[PDB]
Amino acid sequence: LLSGKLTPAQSKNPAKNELYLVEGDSAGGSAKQGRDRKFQAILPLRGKVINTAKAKMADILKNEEINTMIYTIGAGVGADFSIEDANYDKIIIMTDADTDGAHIQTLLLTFFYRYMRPLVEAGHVYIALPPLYKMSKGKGKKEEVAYAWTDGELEELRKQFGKGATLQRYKGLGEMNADQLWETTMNPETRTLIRVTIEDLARAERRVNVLMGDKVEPRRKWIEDNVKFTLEEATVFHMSNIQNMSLEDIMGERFGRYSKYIIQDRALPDIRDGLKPVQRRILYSMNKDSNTFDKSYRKSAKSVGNIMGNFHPHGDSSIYDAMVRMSQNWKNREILVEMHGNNGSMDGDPPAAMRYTEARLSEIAGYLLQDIEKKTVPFAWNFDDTEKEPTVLPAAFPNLLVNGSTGISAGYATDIPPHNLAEVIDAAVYMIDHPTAKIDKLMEFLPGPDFPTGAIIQGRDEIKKAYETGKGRVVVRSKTEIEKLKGGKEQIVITEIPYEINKANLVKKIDDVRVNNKVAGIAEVRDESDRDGLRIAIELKKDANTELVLNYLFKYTDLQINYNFNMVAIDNFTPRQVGIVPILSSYIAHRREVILARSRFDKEKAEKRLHIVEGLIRVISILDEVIALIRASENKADAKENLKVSYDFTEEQAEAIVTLQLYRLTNTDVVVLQEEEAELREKIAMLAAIIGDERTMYNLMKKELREVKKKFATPRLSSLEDTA
Amino acid sequence: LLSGKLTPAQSKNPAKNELYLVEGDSAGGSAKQGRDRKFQAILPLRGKVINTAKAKMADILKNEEINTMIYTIGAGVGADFSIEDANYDKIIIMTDADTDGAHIQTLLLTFFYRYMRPLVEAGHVYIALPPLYKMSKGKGKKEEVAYAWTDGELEELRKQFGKGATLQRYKGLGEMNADQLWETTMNPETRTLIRVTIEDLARAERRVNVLMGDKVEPRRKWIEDNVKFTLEEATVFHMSNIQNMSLEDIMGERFGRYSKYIIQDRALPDIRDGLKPVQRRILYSMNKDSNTFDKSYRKSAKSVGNIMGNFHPHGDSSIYDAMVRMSQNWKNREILVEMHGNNGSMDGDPPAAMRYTEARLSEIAGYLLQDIEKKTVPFAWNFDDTEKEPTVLPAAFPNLLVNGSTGISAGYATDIPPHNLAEVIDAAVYMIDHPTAKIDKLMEFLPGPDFPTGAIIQGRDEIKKAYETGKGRVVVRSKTEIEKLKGGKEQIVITEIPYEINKANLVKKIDDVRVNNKVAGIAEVRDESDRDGLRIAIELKKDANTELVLNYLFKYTDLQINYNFNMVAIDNFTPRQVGIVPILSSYIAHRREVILARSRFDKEKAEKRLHIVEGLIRVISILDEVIALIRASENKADAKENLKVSYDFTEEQAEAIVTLQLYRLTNTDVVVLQEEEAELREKIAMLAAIIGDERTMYNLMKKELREVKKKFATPRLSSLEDTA
DNA sequence: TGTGGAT
DNA sequence: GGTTATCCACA
DNA sequence: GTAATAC
DNA sequence: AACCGTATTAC
Ligand SMILES: Nc1nc(-n2cc(C(=O)O)c(=O)c3cc(F)c(N4CC(O)C4)c(Cl)c32)c(F)cc1F
Ligand SMILES: Nc1nc(-n2cc(C(=O)O)c(=O)c3cc(F)c(N4CC(O)C4)c(Cl)c32)c(F)cc1F
Ligand SMILES: [Cl-]
Ligand SMILES: [Cl-]
Ligand SMILES: [Mg+2]
Ligand SMILES: [Mg+2]
Ligand SMILES: [Mg+2]
Ligand SMILES: [Mg+2]
Ligand SMILES: [Mg+2]
Ligand SMILES: [Mg+2]
Repeated sequence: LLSGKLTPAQSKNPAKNELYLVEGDSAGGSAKQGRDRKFQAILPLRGKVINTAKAKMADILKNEEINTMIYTIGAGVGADFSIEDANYDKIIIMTDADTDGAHIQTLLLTFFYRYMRPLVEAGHVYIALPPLYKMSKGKGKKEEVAYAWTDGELEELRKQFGKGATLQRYKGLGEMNADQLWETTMNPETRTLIRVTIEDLARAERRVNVLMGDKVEPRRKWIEDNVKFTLEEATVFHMSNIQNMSLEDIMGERFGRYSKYIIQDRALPDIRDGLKPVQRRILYSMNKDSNTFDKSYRKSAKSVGNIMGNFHPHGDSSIYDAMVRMSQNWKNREILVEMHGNNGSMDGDPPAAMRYTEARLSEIAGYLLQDIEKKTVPFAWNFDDTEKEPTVLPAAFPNLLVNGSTGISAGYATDIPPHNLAEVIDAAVYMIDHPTAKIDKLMEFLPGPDFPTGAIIQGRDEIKKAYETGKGRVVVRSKTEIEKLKGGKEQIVITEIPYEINKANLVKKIDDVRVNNKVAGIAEVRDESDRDGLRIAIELKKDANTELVLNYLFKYTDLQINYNFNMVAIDNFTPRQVGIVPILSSYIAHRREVILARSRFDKEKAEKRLHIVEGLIRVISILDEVIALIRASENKADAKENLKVSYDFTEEQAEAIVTLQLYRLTNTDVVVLQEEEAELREKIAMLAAIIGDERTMYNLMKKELREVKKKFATPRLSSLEDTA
Repeated sequence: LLSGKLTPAQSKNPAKNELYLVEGDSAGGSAKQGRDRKFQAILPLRGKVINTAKAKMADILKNEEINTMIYTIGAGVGADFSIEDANYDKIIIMTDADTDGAHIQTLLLTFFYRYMRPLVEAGHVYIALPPLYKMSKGKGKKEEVAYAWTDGELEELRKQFGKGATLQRYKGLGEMNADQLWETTMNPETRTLIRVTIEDLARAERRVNVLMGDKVEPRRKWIEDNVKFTLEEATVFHMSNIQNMSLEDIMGERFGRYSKYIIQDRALPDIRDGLKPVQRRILYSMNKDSNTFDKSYRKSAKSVGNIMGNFHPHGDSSIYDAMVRMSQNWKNREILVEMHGNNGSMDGDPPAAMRYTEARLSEIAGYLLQDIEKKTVPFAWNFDDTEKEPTVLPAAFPNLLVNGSTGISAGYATDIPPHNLAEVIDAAVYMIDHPTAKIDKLMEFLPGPDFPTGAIIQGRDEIKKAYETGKGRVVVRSKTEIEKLKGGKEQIVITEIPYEINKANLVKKIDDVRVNNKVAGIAEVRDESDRDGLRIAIELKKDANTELVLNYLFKYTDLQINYNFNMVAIDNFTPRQVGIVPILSSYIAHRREVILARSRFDKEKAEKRLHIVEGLIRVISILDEVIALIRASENKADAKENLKVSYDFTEEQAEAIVTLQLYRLTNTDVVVLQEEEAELREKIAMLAAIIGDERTMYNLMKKELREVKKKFATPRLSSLEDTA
């Protein structure tokens, strides 16, 4: 039931037959359609293959996908592996030419290396190579489709005696027709493979264990030593026919590519705006489409489709789940998306699918995007070079700390808990005035996290350690109170639970305590929560020891947990473990760049208008000459030329004069224009002084942070305690 | 496994407890969140409930949803039904306030009427009424939100505290938050219910059997007698508290609403453009978004999400599957969508989901939309009154016959097979010249269907009957050929199969014939089809009788089938069974309206431009005076007034003069404007003649249809034979 | 075991 | 529309 | 026992 | 991403 289904070849022939291991059932379908059914079999992989270096050998051998591979190859598994029983001469791995494709290659290669080594050794395991590019279009009798695998092969194809043709940049196998798949990647005559060889059993064994073994620290080290976070990779001169590569180099190049991508571009937040790329794209796309807080909700499926088609070439379930999370006020301290409909619950009940719900950006989310239209932040080409997207948002509140981040990458993970907006701003403002400020002083403004689920955080020293180093362990404990009853009876009443805990599962875990009588005293467990309030009632038997029961429950259920800070974020393209000081100084440095770039943008605009207004006032004095000149001129371009040469107007002034509508000649009021010149000069002065003076800039930064605080501040929800 | 999961009430209490039967798991989730958990239980319904009047009893008691309803109510079924054992005092049906909601009510009420009648009889079965409208005035005072169920309650709310207020039109329970659901529809204090009463067991029994029984003809008749296809329905008038209604009237109102909707707005094509609403929306939306044949493909999920958000308030799987079908050249003779990726196959393998594929309109589909921008076709408000959509497309080729339609409605179905485009145009052009043309003569141009799957159609007389009446039965038979082998030995080779037949299932069925040895002689069945062509090989045993085998197979497999024509389409809002004559004359009448409206649009545009050009020629002769005049004027309106009074320009001319940009005075070439005057006058004359003379209009209609034919004609694929 | 973006 | 897998780091 | 738009 | 239900008409 759980594995890809094998489409076998029509005829047995272990001399020639090929098993295609295909990334995904949909591309598996295309391969089924495009293949030569006589000798090529198709086994689709349902996403990420089990890591056979990490998992246990019972567990590996109860994995459906692995079993159906061992069945099909018909040769046992290593120890019992008879290459002379093998049903194929080639096992051909065919994935997307993308980073998750690279990962899948890695995982499969570790299975073959670890349990079918003769197969690898004999050079029977191959890879793929789909094209990255398709060029050209000239109708039916076509003369205008070729394919390319490198930028250099692409440059070659651009030279075609034609003009501009069409270029497709392939994102995956799922954009290719079965004809195209066969021609480019499955036909022995025309495909390009990589034969995987072992050049050195010792260097291979090392490289596979470091990349794919249980131990993080060597993999982290390998990544620090090998991955170039601030440089692109050069990428191979694509050789045709077959081309050998060592298991060593394939594993290193593939896992390097994947690692770098999921570190920088998936699971870890940017230190400045606090966003993962998917979250930033959600916000930018919704904002670009005017799906803001002040306008009506818009069908989720529409938002998600625009996000996917314009910015984020990944599954809609990934996009939609991230958008839903941004709407849930038990996950985010300051929700960034407002969602009508079933956006889930603290019981973890499934949110309605995107066909049902509708959404827009929250008001505070607009503050993440404030001044994105004023060239405040670096943009980059989207995935297919049709549109630009921000690499970071202006971020007028410090979202990294306010909403936190929880992610799992390669060689790194991150847990940054949420914080109270007012308190974070208070620390930031202090640090604007005192750049060398120390943790003890900062903690007067920012004493600890502020979970949206409230509860009690215990461990002042551990907060401090986390704020210093990025790592610490604190206790988070449910808010409880005792309530008397009839019968000489008490009940424990829970009104706030720990962050990230599922209420329904907690209730079940507590009820199992009672059922198994692990501790004595429990009469009944009732969830009495409703739409207005969380309320769990643990009703105790007559003369139960309520302290014994409550302490048992703190210890052995998630009624209390440990929260481990592991504060990692992307800073200068590279993952970095950070305390509060780097977090806040990065934010400040970011706001500095934003305010300066905004001020330049606005000043340029005001100067252009000023120069135009000066030109219009001058035009009055020479109106008859200007009209005559324009009438004499051959066209618009010529008229402007004559204005500059004859009368010393700038380009911008000349463009403005020649595009005036005739009816504007009714107005000869220079006084209103002079008033505007003066207003513009005042503004330019203020903007120039912000650019020319660090302290003027910093004082504007504080004024704006204080405004955000005043508008969005809410009371702290979690209480802080020192020890137990 | 297959049923909605019950969320029970906390405390048993048959006096007060309520079972909510909720349309869909997602709204079931919202109901779970919004309820009062003490007495309200939630049983979600997974879509359409089994029709307990139609289906067997084997099937009814094998149905998971029905069984879990019987279980939960706790009162046996039918014969053994004890109302004093019932676990709820109220069974409350809560659906979307939409047509499929109405259908679900209908199906449930038939179950309770037939197998829990005492429950209905005692007035314990109710229907929750969700609001249609929410009215709001944004952030502020308090947020300010009231609800409405009728247009009259809506009109009231417009006054109330409304003016600069936003109105949400609810499309489903899926757009409501759990607190909104409780306030409006689940709280006993504030909800409005309908108690379902039996006023008359005899009238009820009849009304349930006609609407829900397996006999179509009475239902068809009931629909003809009761449903008003060309009138709106009256508003309910919504009373407070509970309000009783007879099972008779409920069933009639609800099933009438459903019937009309799926007849007019779902399963049946419009006779003019040949489209179902979902298909027309796919085309209009993709065309509006510039997703045409000449431009880059676009991610399917983007198209689909725009279609859903702007036009088609239904599931993405419905939309995407319809788009995919429009792309499959074994379903459509002239594909309307071009789709890259896995768009399925003749084996029925699942198309890739919308996250993988990308799409655009085909070139010929552009001809369905030609001149949509020239006020050629009636538009109507979309589902939420934000955007207009066409009720029918201009349709520059007769798509109803060319691409056909297969559909299943209420009381009616449709099968219209595909046809060859050139042939259909030939018939249409003949009929333009010979309005009273008869079937025998039309069939010289249009001899029969042309399936995109080819094969052999047999039964000339039955084609003629179908072309006369809309109904007939023809044989469709696979194209076959014999091939010799070494061993002397023969094989039957199939290269074309019947329309709508799955190849893989046919192959399997033939192989079962071999295995069961129903006819002597079959050695092996092999599908040897590949990307370049269909080829199924039936290898016979030495000295098998080819003809005996082939005859067995035609008779007892789908290697040959009957195609039953049942040509139903919507004509003047009403379903109608139609032969070729009404189909073609409707088309012609449609193109007449289009060409006339286009000609009026273009003529009006030319006349406006002509008047402007006349004024611009006059301006040039008095340009100095005009510029001086404008300079003497106080403002735009004064300048125009001075132009009218001093020089007799019209309003339109004056507005055009005074909004000229100064650079436009570089071009005062009166001869070029005179040339333009002449060209415009010639065009107006041509356009006027089309409007003033039917034959001029019909000649243009034929010229255009012949151009389409010349561009898009392809040879016949199906062969026709006279005897079956 | 479970967190959250991915296949 | 629920259900069912995997990866990755870190308790 | 399957077709195609719906839940 | 496969797999699994139902309505509706008509063979
Ligand atoms: N849970 C619910 N599902 C459906 N529903 C919708 C489907 C779709 O939109 O494409 C679909 O393909 C589908 C397949 C099914 F097999 C199916 N049934 C299997 C049984 O468990 C349910 C159901 Cl019901 C299905 C619904 F429309 C509403 C629902 F709440
Ligand atoms: N067939 C394939 N599916 C996945 N895949 C994608 C999911 C998603 O996009 O949200 C998902 O939620 C999901 C759940 C699963 F339980 C699941 N497995 C159950 C086993 O049968 C497979 C798989 Cl694998 C899943 C894939 F990414 C690629 C696929 F080909
Ligand atoms: Cl101006
Ligand atoms: Cl003009
Ligand atoms: Mg991919
Ligand atoms: Mg998923
Ligand atoms: Mg604990
Ligand atoms: Mg609905
Ligand atoms: Mg479906
Ligand atoms: Mg037959």
